[PDB]
Amino acid sequence: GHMIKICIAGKNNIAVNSLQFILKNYFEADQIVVIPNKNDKGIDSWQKSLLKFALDNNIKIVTLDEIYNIEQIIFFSLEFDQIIKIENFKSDRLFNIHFSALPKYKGVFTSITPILNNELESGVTLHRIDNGIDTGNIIDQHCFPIDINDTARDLYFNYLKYGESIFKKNIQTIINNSYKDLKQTNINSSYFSRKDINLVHKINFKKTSFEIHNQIRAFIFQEYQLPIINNSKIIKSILANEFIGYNVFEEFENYFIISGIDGFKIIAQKLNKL
Amino acid sequence: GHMIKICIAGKNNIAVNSLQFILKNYFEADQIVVIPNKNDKGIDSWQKSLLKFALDNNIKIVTLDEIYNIEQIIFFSLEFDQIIKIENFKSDRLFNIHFSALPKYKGVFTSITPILNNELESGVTLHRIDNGIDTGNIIDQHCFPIDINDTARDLYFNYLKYGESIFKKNIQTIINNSYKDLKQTNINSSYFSRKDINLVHKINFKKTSFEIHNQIRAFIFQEYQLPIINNSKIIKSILANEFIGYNVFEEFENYFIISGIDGFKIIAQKLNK
Ligand SMILES: Cc1cn([C@H]2C[C@H](O)[C@@H](COP(=O)(O)OP(=O)(O)O[C@H]3O[C@H](C)[C@H](O)[C@H](NC=O)[C@H]3O)O2)c(=O)[nH]c1=O
Ligand SMILES: Cc1cn([C@H]2C[C@H](O)[C@@H](COP(=O)(O)OP(=O)(O)O[C@H]3O[C@H](C)[C@H](O)[C@H](NC=O)[C@H]3O)O2)c(=O)[nH]c1=O
Ligand SMILES: Nc1nc(=O)c2c([nH]1)NC[C@@H](CNc1ccc(C(=O)N[C@@H](CCC(=O)O)C(=O)O)cc1)N2C=O
Ligand SMILES: Nc1nc(=O)c2c([nH]1)NC[C@@H](CNc1ccc(C(=O)N[C@@H](CCC(=O)O)C(=O)O)cc1)N2C=O
Ligand SMILES: [Cl-]
Repeated sequence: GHMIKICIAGKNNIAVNSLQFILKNYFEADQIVVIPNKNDKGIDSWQKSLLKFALDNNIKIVTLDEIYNIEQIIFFSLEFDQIIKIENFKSDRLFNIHFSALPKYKGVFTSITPILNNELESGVTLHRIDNGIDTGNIIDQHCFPIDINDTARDLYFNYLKYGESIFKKNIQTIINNSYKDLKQTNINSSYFSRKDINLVHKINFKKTSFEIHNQIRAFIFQEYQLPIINNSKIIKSILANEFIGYNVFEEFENYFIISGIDGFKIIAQKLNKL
Repeated sequence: GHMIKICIAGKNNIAVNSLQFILKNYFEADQIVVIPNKNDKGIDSWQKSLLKFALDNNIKIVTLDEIYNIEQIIFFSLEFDQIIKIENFKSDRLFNIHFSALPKYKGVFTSITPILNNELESGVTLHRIDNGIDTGNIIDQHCFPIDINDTARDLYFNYLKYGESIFKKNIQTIINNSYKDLKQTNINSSYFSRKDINLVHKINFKKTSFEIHNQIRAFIFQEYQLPIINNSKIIKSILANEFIGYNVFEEFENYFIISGIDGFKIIAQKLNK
């Protein structure tokens, strides 16, 4: 049966680089379809455009409706924006790479939520798609550090890097259908929705230096927003082990020096610094 | 030097039982003074009164002002309610047992905050008192599990048990001034104040079963409050690994059946009243 073997649905460098990899190594253009996200305008910007790549390489753009009845298609979500209902699909080869160490941080804004909840590590997880949000059985996972001064943007670029890597690592077993999976546990499972995160974050300074630093850097992702302290945008936060006294807060031309209830030095750099 | 060797400041069975231990094993009444918390009624309630125990055993009740100038006094806070300033004291022998696994969960409501933040363990920590809140150097720590269906009350009674034990384990080295300590790390340090916690918790059901369960059980401490769902108080939450479908919520006479976005079964048992 069908001409079409695989759909890449989603966006950004992970979708494009994964598509490029399958086109290189596994499938021809006329065996592939893509479903870009709704906001993809076909322009390479701070991320590559999946729509652009498809148009440039002669790969058909489709809707979900067009692929539901396609027997045995591999459906791969790589930052895809639409919740699927699995019973729509004839095929049960439905996979996602989620940007967290599941079962933690299901849902959205995963470059923000682990930092804001004081994690020292995150991960990428390849899993089956079921009808819930990031709830399906885990196939592989790679965990990696959130370095102490990483911003949400830095973490997102690590997700793209390690996510592309885990795709390449696992795709052969998906294609031959010999992969193994395990149910997610109930314990440690967590979830955040768009509503749970106010993107204009008001910092609670009656917190430890680690928590104040995490509140700042979790919102540093300049293409979307920067945290504002005393009507200044912040581009970087640096947390030191140096004790400087409790509850320090001082504004300078290029930065703030801050400490919380445990007195460790934070330098919050203003965007205006040359 | 001074007749007075030690001050026990605080409340509840950890303070009473630790005081009893030192009276039995180390110091006579005249060597000990006590500073109860402001709210000590001088009667036993669901915990024993430190004030009553001191009075019954001929131990003087004092204020901070009366102990500042006592050379070499051991000041030991066991659930004490007043922030001290270390430069007030001649002595540098100032100690506390904090009900968390420091550096995590500095501050208050520590039977609530670890559960609410999805922890699987907590601890008790013996540390030196410095001028910040639970920030001084760590002398000893004992960590222990938060079992999956434990409530804030169950957690508190574990703090009392393990806190009393860590007192007994370390007190001789404290009296002999032979203990070792280590500064707290900056990383992992967290802190909650009274304003951070609304004790009338409104549950967010757009969460995992583990999160909805933790929101419920974090506020189960019947001496103070129980969480309310549709005008029923909840006395126990039970989380299973049985999948029952996503986003279940059904009310029955004696319990609710609930699941969150990942579909695992919670039974939230109503208080029998
Ligand atoms: C939209 C937006 C994003 N960001 C940051 C944080 C967020 O983690 C990162 C990527 O944003 P995004 O592409 O909208 O993805 P999220 O991390 O919210 O991931 C969710 O949406 C994407 C499109 C997928 O549907 C993804 N699917 C699940 O596996 C879902 O978790 O940019 C902001 O800082 N501010 C913003 O306003
Ligand atoms: C007052 C109150 C308490 N509780 C619970 C949670 C709290 O962790 C537990 C014990 O309450 P608490 O005796 O006021 O102590 P906290 O855990 O707030 O500890 C703080 O206060 C005590 C008096 C000490 O100052 C303690 N000092 C530091 O080591 C501080 O952390 O009862 C309620 O559920 N509801 C309430 O209304
Ligand atoms: N069934 C299914 N499960 C998945 O885990 C999944 C898919 N489909 N499709 C691709 C991607 C979709 N990821 C998402 C995640 C969240 C929202 C979302 O709209 N969240 C809303 C709440 C939605 C709701 O409550 O119904 C929000 O405001 O956060 C959309 C797509 N994904 C990958 O595996
Ligand atoms: N200097 C000092 N450090 C301590 O760690 C300490 C003491 N004193 N004294 C005994 C106990 C006192 N613990 C506490 C903890 C918090 C509050 C309190 O009122 N917290 C307020 C915030 C106060 C503030 O911001 O200054 C709140 O609303 O949460 C009081 C006593 N304690 C044990 O080692
Ligand atoms: Cl110290």
